[PDB]
Amino acid sequence: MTTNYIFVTGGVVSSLGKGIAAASLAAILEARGLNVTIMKLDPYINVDPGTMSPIQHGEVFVTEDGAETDLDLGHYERFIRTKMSRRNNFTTGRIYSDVLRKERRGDYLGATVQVIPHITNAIKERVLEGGEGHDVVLVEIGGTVGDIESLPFLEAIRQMAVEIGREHTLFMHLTLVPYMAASGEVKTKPTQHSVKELLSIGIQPDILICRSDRAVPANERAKIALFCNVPEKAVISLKDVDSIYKIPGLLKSQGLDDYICKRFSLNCPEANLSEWEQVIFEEANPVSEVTIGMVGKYIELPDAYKSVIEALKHGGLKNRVSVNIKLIDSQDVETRGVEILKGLDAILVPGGFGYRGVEGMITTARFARENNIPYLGICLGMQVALIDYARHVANMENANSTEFVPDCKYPVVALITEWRDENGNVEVGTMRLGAQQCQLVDDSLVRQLYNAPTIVERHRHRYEVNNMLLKQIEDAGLRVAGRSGDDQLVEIIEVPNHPWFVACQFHPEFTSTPRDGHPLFAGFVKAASEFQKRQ
Amino acid sequence: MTTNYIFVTGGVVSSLGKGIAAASLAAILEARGLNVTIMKLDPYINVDPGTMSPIQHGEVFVTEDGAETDLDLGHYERFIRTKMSRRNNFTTGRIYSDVLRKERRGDYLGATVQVIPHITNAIKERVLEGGEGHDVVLVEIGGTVGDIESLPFLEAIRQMAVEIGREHTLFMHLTLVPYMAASGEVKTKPTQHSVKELLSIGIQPDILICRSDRAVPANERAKIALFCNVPEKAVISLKDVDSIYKIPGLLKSQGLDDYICKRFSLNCPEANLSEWEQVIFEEANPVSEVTIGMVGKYIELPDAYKSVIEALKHGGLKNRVSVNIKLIDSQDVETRGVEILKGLDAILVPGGFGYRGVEGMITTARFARENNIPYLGICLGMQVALIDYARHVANMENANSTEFVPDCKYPVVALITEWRDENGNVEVGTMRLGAQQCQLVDDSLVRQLYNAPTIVERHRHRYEVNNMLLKQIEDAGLRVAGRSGDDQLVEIIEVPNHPWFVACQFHPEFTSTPRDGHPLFAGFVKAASEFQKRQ
Amino acid sequence: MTTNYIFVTGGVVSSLGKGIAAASLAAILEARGLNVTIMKLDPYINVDPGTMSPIQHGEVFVTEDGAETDLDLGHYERFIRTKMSRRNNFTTGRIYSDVLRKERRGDYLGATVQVIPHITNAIKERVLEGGEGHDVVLVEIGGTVGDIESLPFLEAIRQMAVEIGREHTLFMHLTLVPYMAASGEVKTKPTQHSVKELLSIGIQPDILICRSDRAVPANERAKIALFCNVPEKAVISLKDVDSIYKIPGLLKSQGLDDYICKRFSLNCPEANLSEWEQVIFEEANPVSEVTIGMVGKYIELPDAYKSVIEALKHGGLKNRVSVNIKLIDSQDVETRGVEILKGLDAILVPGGFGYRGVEGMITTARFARENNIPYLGICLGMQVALIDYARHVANMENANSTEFVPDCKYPVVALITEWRDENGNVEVGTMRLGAQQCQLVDDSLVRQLYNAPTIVERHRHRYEVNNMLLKQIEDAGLRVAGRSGDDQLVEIIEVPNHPWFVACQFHPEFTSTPRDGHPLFAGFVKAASEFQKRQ
Ligand SMILES: Nc1ccn([C@@H]2O[C@H](COP(=O)(O)OP(=O)(O)OP(=O)(O)O)[C@@H](O)C2(F)F)c(=O)n1
Ligand SMILES: Nc1ccn([C@@H]2O[C@H](COP(=O)(O)OP(=O)(O)OP(=O)(O)O)[C@@H](O)C2(F)F)c(=O)n1
Ligand SMILES: Nc1ccn([C@@H]2O[C@H](COP(=O)(O)OP(=O)(O)OP(=O)(O)O)[C@@H](O)C2(F)F)c(=O)n1
Ligand code: NA
Ligand code: NA
Ligand code: NA
Repeated sequence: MTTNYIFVTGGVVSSLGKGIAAASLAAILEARGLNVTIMKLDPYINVDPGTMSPIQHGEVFVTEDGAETDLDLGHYERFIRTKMSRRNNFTTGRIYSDVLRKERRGDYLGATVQVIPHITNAIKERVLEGGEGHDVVLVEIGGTVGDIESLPFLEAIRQMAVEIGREHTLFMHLTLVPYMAASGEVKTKPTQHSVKELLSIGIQPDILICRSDRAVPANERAKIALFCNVPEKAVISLKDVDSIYKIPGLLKSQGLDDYICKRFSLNCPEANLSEWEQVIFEEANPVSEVTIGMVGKYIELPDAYKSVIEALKHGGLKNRVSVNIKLIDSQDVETRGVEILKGLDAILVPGGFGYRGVEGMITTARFARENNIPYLGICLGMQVALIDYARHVANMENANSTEFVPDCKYPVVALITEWRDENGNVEVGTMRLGAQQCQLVDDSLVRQLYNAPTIVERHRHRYEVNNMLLKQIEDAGLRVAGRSGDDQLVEIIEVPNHPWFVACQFHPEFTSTPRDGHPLFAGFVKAASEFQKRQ
Repeated sequence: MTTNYIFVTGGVVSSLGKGIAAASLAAILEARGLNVTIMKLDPYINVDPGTMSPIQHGEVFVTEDGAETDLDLGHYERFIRTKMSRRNNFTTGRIYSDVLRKERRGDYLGATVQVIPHITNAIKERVLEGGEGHDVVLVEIGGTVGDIESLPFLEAIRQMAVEIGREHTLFMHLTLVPYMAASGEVKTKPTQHSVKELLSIGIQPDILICRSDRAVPANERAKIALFCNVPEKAVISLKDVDSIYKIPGLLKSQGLDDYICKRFSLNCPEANLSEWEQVIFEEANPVSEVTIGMVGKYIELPDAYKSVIEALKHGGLKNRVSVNIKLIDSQDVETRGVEILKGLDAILVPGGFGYRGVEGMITTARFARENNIPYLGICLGMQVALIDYARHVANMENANSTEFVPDCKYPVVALITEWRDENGNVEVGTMRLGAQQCQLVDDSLVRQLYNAPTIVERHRHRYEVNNMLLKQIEDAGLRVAGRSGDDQLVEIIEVPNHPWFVACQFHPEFTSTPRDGHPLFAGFVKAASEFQKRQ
Repeated sequence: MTTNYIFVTGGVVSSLGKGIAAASLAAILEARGLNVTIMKLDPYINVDPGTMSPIQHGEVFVTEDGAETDLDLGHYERFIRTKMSRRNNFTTGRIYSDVLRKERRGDYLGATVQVIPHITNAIKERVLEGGEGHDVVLVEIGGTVGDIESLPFLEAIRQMAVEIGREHTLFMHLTLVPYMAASGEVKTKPTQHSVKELLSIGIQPDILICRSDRAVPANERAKIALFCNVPEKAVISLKDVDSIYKIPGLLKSQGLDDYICKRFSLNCPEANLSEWEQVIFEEANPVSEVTIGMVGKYIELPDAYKSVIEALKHGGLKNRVSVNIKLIDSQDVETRGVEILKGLDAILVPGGFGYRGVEGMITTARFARENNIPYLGICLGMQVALIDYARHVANMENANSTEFVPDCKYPVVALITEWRDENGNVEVGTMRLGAQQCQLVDDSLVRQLYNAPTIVERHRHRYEVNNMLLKQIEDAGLRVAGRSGDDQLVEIIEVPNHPWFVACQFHPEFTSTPRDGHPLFAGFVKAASEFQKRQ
């Protein structure tokens, strides 16, 4: 049984929600019992997003195998239960890096190395590597058709369609159908022009996904069909929705999955979207409303905390609570004080690097601890929680991380190599990425929530809890809730004289989904609801 | 059984021989017992070529039904036995004229008349009119893909393909694969770029006909296939050939007809190209060689006399004579004299309008008559022969046509409505177009050549033989060999004291084919051979 | 005074002679006293041609500074006296390698690295780096407009034109104007379509260079001007020529350099092409004809020996001898013997790597030595000359290079590190690239020819003459003619019991020009003429 490919392209504009559309379609196909996966081809030159700023790119998503990937793989894992790996995301940078190394080494045997066939072959190889052994592979092409950056990807998939054959390949193209106030009509002209552009590259689209701020009526869909060599039933309306969880239903409603199953000769039962219907229901029917403050340094781009924002949303679903997420610049806490943290039912400090706004986060963790306001700290959120406690409870003056103040007396957070005590005494592979097992301390808040002794979560951090200064903070009342490895590194801390205070080193947001939620975020949003009642 | 359409387009350059290629492919399909026709879509604004100079776009071809058409319909009739009519040729001018007519009187009922759907509908309607009731319809699109003028034709046939279905429609695209001396290789890049241009208008070609001055090798055909979404077997080499009669064989040897019959699900036997093999054999195995002078006013563009040139070649085939056609400017006969008519084994004066170079043709007819050199006069060629005899034998000094000298004493050639005698006395559907019956005189040369009392030949002329001055020329020894209609108009004249001197009003070149030849031209070339032997 | 840029692009096909056209125009501009340079932007992914096979790419050209570059820089140095360096040639591979290293390091400070601005900025930087400090910079863009591979280069130079301003930038675009036999006309349609393609990328061409097998007449140039927004005087005909040395004259004849000087506001005297007129004259008026055999392993692509073929041509100019260059596969000498070396007035064995066909070259050097046939050996040509002599005169059985037979008893050629004697005894930065001074032995044939004690030539070789086995070959009659460095490496050898036998380690072909010739190649072709007389 041959692997089938759906090549997903975008026209007219970016910000179409190509990832969500691909993820939603994969959700439908998975709900028909098909083995489905998705991969993201990014046209940027970065070898991977490891070097990309949260404020410019958005969050670096981390897979089980510890790959640093586009945040779209977050969308993928939140819509299908197939696990993403390094094989599900690559950049132009990776491809050119691959080919350059093969070339300098001498693997091409004196050949002229060319965009075709050498760059295109490298792209095709990685697509087959990620795709083979599945029923359907959705291959999302980053960039916009008509731009320079995506042309090698478009040429590569054109070749793949011919080689594999059109019996097992489809081209799905997203376009913008914008509304004009003047005439009160949605416009098909950009779709007409975008399809000609895609054809000029050698690709006849099979399916058109028409993005608009409203439903694309039958007349406009018929016009698109007429001009684009596409049957009317293969022209799909995908309007702006109040919830992305509705998109699987909207696509199924227009028979998109039936068309795909027919084209690929797949006999599978009707999509059971009951789990998505349940999610849509939960979201539309909240009993309470809470305001949770996310206090961090990358707030000028919310996508910097994409998976965190979505994990809070999933916590809301499982408690039937509407979570009003307030983004509060941690630097504003330094400037204007803890008055901007007033009127919050809970507080979350997410991950980050660099000292800018960290003193604000330390002040925020203090305010949360002293006023019994529910707190969740992720990576840097655990660091500022340990610093706050060490500094203000265990009386370790100016206790900090070596990342921020390298020569500080009390480096409560530092690299395993840098570990020292207050007198400068020492003991007799630095970056941690991906899935690692963590042992939960018995009778701990997290042990209850996770409802198991051992959990698996994903790391992306360099700086650890200094084990040499740990005992002095433990004696001062702080509780180690979780540990991992032969080195017994601190994964989770708690403040037990508090309604809900948890802080973890790993990124729990990367394992949270709308359907299965997350124990930690469920507990956090519950505690936020309970706090809101007591006022 | 549904009618099948092959849309024949050209890329890179014009002058690819789109007509000869379509005609040659039609010849193969006809040899497999298929009911095949061809039609030409011309992007020029002329409502028809009736108002076009011969030196402009070539000869005006005339069908049986008296349609003035593109010379390509000459190629069609010389390659298939299916007769051409008005509905096998239309222009942009014709389409716009019909739509404007319908619009001005109010057929469109207050609608905005647009390129789509109104112009494209009109194009499709005329394609179905000429096509339906055949197995395979070849639709030649004039102009080059990428130009403005052919876009409405290309959009129209794109729509037809979708409507009729790809089960019964193919796109056959000719390109130039030019040779570069610098590198000693033929170049596929223009084909690559032309196919992207054709795709950008919404048409994926199914077959590529690669024109070059030599065979397009396997490597180049594979490269074209790789880049153009076309299977290797549908990439056809059409090199420059010494004889166009070989082209059906070249295309068949690459399985083009097999691919078409498979795609259209037509169960028909292998093509028997015996009739074309015979024509090729005749042409390659001549016994004698003759030089025939064609003395006219349009020699600067040979295609002005396309059908006449081919008729002479068909004459050669039937006699196993190799005909060297020497094009001689009739104005050079006026200036330099009969010196340039020496060394000719026969003389042909073809049709034309306007007085420029006519006196040279009259001088030429005289030279051919007085020196007993075989003479064939067509339309104007007959006028100048009558003028010659009237002026130099019947002693009617300054005898001319009213076309050239309206106020001449002896208008031996004039419109029926101008007919007057030498004293200015008179007697008591001006334009004659298409097939008309002609009665042949019992003791005439043509009666024995045609071997029938009545014949059918095609007219395109206004100015007739003046019947009022005819009997005076008849008494001077001129034979009337043929007449027609109620008004007994002179169709053929002969000089009986001469080896071979014939001149007709009609265009015998339009019914001459390479396979069936033509009685008159067969006779004329025989006389040219006989004259050559006697010298 | 601002540096002016002429961006030279190609359309329709490659193999237009973009390099020759750019080089020829630079020659004219240099002849007006302007400081002119040229650079080649190659779209291949190879970081440089160092790793490219001669049989696939052609020769690796070597500049003074020891850069391995496209053979086009050979054309540049043979048309202008400005010296080429690493700065005058770079690939897509170099640009992507630059950007990837900056990115991984962290030079982009967390930015998304994109084709625009990061790849385009890298291209612009290298163009400015090679261009600045000249009056006019010709920037040759490799690939064909309309292809994927050159788009980053085209976008980069589009930006440069806007930034620098159109007062100091011109776009010069080459196209093919092919001849069609059928109509007997050259076709402007590909030029029309190529200019639209270039405009679609954001570039309005200022100058059109029309390549054809004949002159492009005024009517066709006027048609190109009409459709392309280019004045008729900026549409240049560049027909196929029997000599590339004529091209400067043909371009000046059409005022190309006047237009450029006007557009860039350069007041400079009329181009003095006297040196080119002298070269054209010399070439057109040979007194003798010689047949020189070039016996090597890369003969299936003559461009593998591009600069060698041209150096022989320049030798012909300086002696007024027509050099008939016969390419003889050295492997055919192994198969069919020295019978295929019969009827040669001289023999040249050029550079190469690998053992394939080397035994044929050793046999060829023997035949040349024994029969007193003039011999020139370049790099591998010196190796096979030293091997032949050592093996057949000094009686060193199976004497070879360590490159070919690593464990041979007499490694007469080997790396400086590998150097051993016949008993395996040894003495108590391997690749040599670019200009190195060489000391010529007094009373040597080369000392006479070069007419100086010290010469500067360019190296590209790993394997040296083994100094430990040298004395035994010297005693056997062989003469060291040139040496270099502190290690006193053998640069040139001679056989003094021979009319003309020279072999050098360096590549003299890279310093040979049509105007100034080359002492060594002048001497070689002279000796070939003298040998031809004695028969
Ligand atoms: N390839 C094409 C397609 C169409 N048109 C012409 O496009 C014209 C209609 O222009 P509109 O109303 O702006 O476009 P719409 O298609 O209705 O798309 P929208 O949904 O954005 O309104 C017709 O005259 C035409 F003639 F149909 C054209 O000239 N060439
Ligand atoms: N769509 C395309 C197609 C090709 N190429 C690039 O085109 C380059 C080859 O250039 P050539 O030799 O002039 O083209 P050819 O295809 O061999 O066609 P011809 O038969 O006319 O010679 C490759 O580096 C490439 F990379 F393959 C490209 O960049 N984009
Ligand atoms: N952008 C354009 C340009 C031209 N044409 C149409 O192109 C037609 C002429 O077609 P040809 O004779 O093949 O082209 P040529 O320009 O003479 O170029 P060549 O030198 O290759 O012969 C006109 O009817 C037209 F109308 F002028 C067009 O439709 N759109
Ligand atoms: Na509209
Ligand atoms: Na090529
Ligand atoms: Na033309």
